[PDB]
Formats: sequence, C-alpha cells, structure tokens
Amino acid sequence: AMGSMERASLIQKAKLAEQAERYEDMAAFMKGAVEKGEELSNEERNLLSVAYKNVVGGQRAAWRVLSSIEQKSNEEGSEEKGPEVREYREKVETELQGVCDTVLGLLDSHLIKEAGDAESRVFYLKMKGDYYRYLAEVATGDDKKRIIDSARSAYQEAMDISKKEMPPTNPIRLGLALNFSVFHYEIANSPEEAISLAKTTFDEAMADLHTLSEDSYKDSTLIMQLLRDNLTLWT
Amino acid sequence: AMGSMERASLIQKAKLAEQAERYEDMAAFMKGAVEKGEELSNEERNLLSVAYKNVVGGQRAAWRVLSSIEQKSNEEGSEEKGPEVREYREKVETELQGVCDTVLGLLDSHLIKEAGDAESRVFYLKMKGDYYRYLAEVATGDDKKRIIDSARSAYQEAMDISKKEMPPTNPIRLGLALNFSVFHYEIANSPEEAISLAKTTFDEAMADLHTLSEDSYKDSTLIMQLLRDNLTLWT
Amino acid sequence: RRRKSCQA
Amino acid sequence: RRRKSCQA
Ligand SMILES: CN(CCS)C(=O)c1cccc(F)c1
Ligand SMILES: CN(CCS)C(=O)c1cccc(F)c1
Ligand SMILES: [Cl-]
Ligand SMILES: [Cl-]
Ligand SMILES: [Mg+2]
Ligand SMILES: [Mg+2]
Ligand SMILES: [Mg+2]
Ligand SMILES: [Mg+2]
Ligand SMILES: [Mg+2]
Ligand SMILES: [Mg+2]
Repeated sequence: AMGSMERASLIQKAKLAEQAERYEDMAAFMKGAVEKGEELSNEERNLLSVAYKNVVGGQRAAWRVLSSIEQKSNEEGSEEKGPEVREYREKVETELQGVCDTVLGLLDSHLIKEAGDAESRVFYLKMKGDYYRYLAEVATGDDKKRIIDSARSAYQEAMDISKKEMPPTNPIRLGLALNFSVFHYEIANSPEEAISLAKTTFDEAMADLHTLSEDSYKDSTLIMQLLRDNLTLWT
Repeated sequence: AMGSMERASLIQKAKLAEQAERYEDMAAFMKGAVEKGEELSNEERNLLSVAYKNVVGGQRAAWRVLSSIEQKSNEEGSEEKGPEVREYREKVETELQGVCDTVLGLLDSHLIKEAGDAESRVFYLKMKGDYYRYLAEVATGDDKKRIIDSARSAYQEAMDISKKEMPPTNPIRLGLALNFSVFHYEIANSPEEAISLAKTTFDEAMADLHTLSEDSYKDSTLIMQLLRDNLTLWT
Repeated sequence: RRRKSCQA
Repeated sequence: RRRKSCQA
C-alpha cells in the first residue's frame, strides 16, 4: 500500500507519526520504506525499531491482561463465563503473532543479508531475537522449543559479533545484552545465566567509560542502569 | 463483521477490551451490539461512549499535533518541506471524520428514534452534539456553518429535555452542560455564553446537593469540579 | 491548562 | 517492579 510513496516521504511521515504518537502508522510507513529495497541508515533503523516496539508493546500488555483474566477463570470456584475470554485472548494473540511475523519477514527479506557493518548486523540480529522472544512469550505448542531456540540463535550470533567488533560501552551491544539476559531469565528458565550476563556486561562497560565523551558516557550509563535495575530485582 | 456474534458476547468482549485498553476493539464490539437492533441499557450506553470517546480522543490529539506542525510550516521563514505534512494531517483528519460519521450513523439508525426515557434521549443527543463538535473542530469549508449548527441543535434539544425532566445534579445533565459550554467557548465564539452556562449549571447543582445520598453527591460534585475548572481557566 | 470536557 | 528490556 506504500509502493506509490517516495522513500523520503515515508521516512518524513514516520517521524510525524512518532510526534503524533501514531505508532501503527509509523510502523506502516517504515515497512514501506524497508520494502523500497535500499539499506537503512542508523536513524532509519531506530525509527523502524521504535515503531514496531510500540505496536507490539501495546499488544503484549493487552495479552497479559487477558491471559490473567483467563487464568482466574479456570481456577476452582470460578463461574463458567463461556468461550469469550479465550476467544478474545486468541484474537489479540493472533494479531501480535502477525506483527512479529511481519518484522521477522522484513529482517529475512532482505535486511539481514545486506547488513555488513557490525552496527547494522548486530541491530538486526538483536531485533530477530526480540521478535522470536515475543512469539515465545505466547507459545504453547509443538514448535515452542524451536521458537525459543530461534530467539537464542539470533541473540547468540549478535553477541558473538558485538564482542568481536564493538566496545563494551556501545549502546547496541549493551541493549542486546540486556535483552538476551531477559531472555535467559524469563524464557529459557536460566536465571543464573541472566544474572551472570547482566553483571559481566555492566562491569565491562564500567571499565571502558573512561574512554568516552560526556555525551557517549550519558548514552552508555543510561543502559547500564537498566542492567542494574534488573540485577537489583533478581538478587 | 460482528453479525455472527451474540449480543451478550459482544458486550462481554467490550468490557474485556476496556480492561486491556484496546479501545478500537471496544468500539467495534459496541457497534456490533448496537447493530443487533435492541435498545441499550444505561451500562451499555456508557460502554459505547467510553469506547468511541477514547478512539476519537486519540485521533483529535494527533490531529492537533499535526495541525500545529503544518501551521509552523506556513510561517514566513520556514523551509519548504513538500506536501507530506498536509497529506498526513489530511489522512488523520479523514479517519477522524469517519469515526464521527460512524457514531452519528448509529445514533441516526436507530438509537435516537427509539430512546423515550429522558436519561437515554439526553445521553444520545449529547453524543450527537459531541460528534458534530469534533467534526466542527476540523471543518474549514462550505458546510462548516451547517456542521456547527447541527452540534448546536442537538445540544439544545438535549438541554431542553434535561431541564424539564432531570434534577440539576443529574450527571448526564451536568456533563451535557459542561460540553455545550465548551461548544460555546471554543466553536461558536461565544465565551460569555459559555461562562454563563457553566456558572448557572454549577450554582443550580450546588443548591440541589442537599437532596442526595453520599454516593450521588460524589458523582455530581466530580462533574461540578470540571465546570469550576473551566470557569477558573476562562475568568 | 486544557479546558475540561466530559470524559472517562 | 517489571524487569527492564531495551525500549524507547
Ligand atoms: C537507549 N537505547 C534503548 C534502550 S537499550 C538504545 O540505544 C538502543 C535502541 C535500540 C536497539 C539497541 F540495541 C539499543
Ligand atoms: C462522570 N461522567 C463523565 C464526565 S461528564 C459522567 O457521568 C457522564 C458520562 C457520559 C455522559 C455524560 F453525560 C456524563
Ligand atoms: Cl474475539
Ligand atoms: Cl499520508
Ligand atoms: Mg523514488
Ligand atoms: Mg551492505
Ligand atoms: Mg568496531
Ligand atoms: Mg442472539
Ligand atoms: Mg424505547
Ligand atoms: Mg425525571
């Protein structure tokens, strides 16, 4: 539906949609921009990420509300209210899965294969792990282990590149480690791995802060605080 | 699209959508419920109102953001950025107009004509004034005066009924007066009428509070405070 | 600072 | 009280 709009106009309108808090529109504009077939700049990658994270974030929050109601409905002593809670949870779940599949499809056709610089490749592989992780959050059936392993594999490739090619304070490296640590804690039932990763990431970043400008220091320490927040919650 | 779902299931799912902050879904469920052709109860009327007010409220807020950007773009000294701001403002405006037309269509087919009790009739006529008012907020062309007059006429019929049939503390009567006063201030360029209406409404409610239970007193005084908030802003 | 209308 | 992931 965006095929007739100029790439630059799609990017301009994505920024307007962000200012207006119209994240579904923002995501549709950025999908159109990706589908023009050119690589994305750093700024454009962050617009793509902001848009879809906000869309899926609303869906995930709604899914958790509905899942909790459904859980309470199946406790002993609960009155039978019919199929409606399950149906509506399933409706929201299917829409969420559709958004994840859309993002994964953009990554596979063809953002990842054309991404050669570490900053872009790690960014996209982190995104791939993230959207498999969101699929894992709602998965219950025969492919659940494979969904979890797909998240793990994408995160692991991103980590390997990030450790070789980026300083320990790089914000993409830090955000990747934050999210892989959450994956370990919440998805893979590996809280010790989650804690170890968060701590090592924090400590290695701390030791590299001395190399940074004031502005880079602000960027890196903001994400380090997110790691610390999780360590405080988990220990 | 809701024609195959039971009325009771639509209402149940509207309440679930509200809990999940999924207001577009909530509105679609309530539209389906209205289209079953039966009258709405008090609770169901309030679900319809909550759903569409949240949907249109997001659109209106986005429209104002985009309209402000567009205004700044046409000031002297602004760099020409092309048609994109106007196009995107128009896109959001058209979607907003569509939602207003949908609500007005439900009121006309056939909620208002079957509403005989004062509580329901005033509620629906207030709603009619509200959605014409939202159309007026974005109107610029040949029918703008007629849109404004349609809002005025609906509000005026609701006021006439409310004064004859409801006590001055009734929350629907109070909310109607609040909104008609905003209409006068913001749409009809009649700030004195807006202030007079808010003050008389507040004072007449104050004099009737002595007749109320604790719970009714809480309901009425909450809306009276909204009237006072506007009087403080406007004087 | 934005005037009130009937909401919630 | 909800754990943090990479957002904004
Ligand atoms: C501050 N911040 C977000 C919190 S991690 C980032 O820099 C960032 C954004 C997107 C992907 C990523 F790996 C990092
Ligand atoms: C508290 N409250 C909302 C603020 S006016 C109401 O009671 C109400 C809701 C919908 C329509 C109406 F006329 C009144
Ligand atoms: Cl459903
Ligand atoms: Cl547009
Ligand atoms: Mg072109
Ligand atoms: Mg390349
Ligand atoms: Mg490097
Ligand atoms: Mg039936
Ligand atoms: Mg009737
Ligand atoms: Mg009466």
